Amino acid sequence: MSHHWGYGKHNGPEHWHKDFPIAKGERQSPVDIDTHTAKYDPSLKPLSVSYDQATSLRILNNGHAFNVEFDDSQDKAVLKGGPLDGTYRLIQFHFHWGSLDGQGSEHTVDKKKYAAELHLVHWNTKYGDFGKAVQQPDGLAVLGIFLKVGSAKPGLQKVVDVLDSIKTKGKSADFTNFDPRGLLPESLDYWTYPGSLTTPPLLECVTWIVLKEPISVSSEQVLKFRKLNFNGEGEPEELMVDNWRPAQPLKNRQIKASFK
Ligand SMILES: [Zn+2]
Repeated sequence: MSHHWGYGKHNGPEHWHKDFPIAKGERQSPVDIDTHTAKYDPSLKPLSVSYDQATSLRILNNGHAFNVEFDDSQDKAVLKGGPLDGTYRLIQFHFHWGSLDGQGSEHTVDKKKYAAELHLVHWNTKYGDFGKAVQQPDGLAVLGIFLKVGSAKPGLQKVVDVLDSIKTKGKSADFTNFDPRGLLPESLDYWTYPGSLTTPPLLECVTWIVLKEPISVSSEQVLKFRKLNFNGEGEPEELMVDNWRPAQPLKNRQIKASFK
């Protein structure tokens, strides 16, 4: 039901729903947006992004995606807007990329749909424990930045350069002195909705902040993301693409967008 295609089991995993008792509730997908099904929220205090002090450490490929870890022993990469439930520091981020240039980003706004997206994960520091944040509806906060193909993104070059060295899962690479400022789009608009299974356990600990301004990346850049593998080294070649699940009906998604 409601699953003609699912990332995992071809027509949607049944065992998943029966393995997680919490399936008693309603949530599968992180978000699903419609211009009509989205409610604007007042010009409350914007999201203060302070990651000029962000210190990247390492980049790692773990089968389903490739993550770059930042240090948060101090308030290096900080994100907090007005009324919220904590300060969410940046710990890592990864990119989404669909096999076809007209899919992959997810978070489809009525008719939207992009080939790629940048997903930055922030963790609520006031509980001093990432797993504790996972056990909280507001425990995490993530930034979703759509990627559109066209003009090249000079700031993206850094990660594109190292993609070939993180091709297969299991291997790691040093990735220090990275600045996320080079990833900034033009307009800073966003949607804000708590997301589901965007985490190991089937729960809604994530707060999705999806930017309405997609960044411009070039074909040469996006093509190199398609060079990554799900497999490890010395394993049957598979291309790290899509890695996303179809969006869900009003059966537990209603969108809000807090901006002037
Ligand atoms: Zn993601």
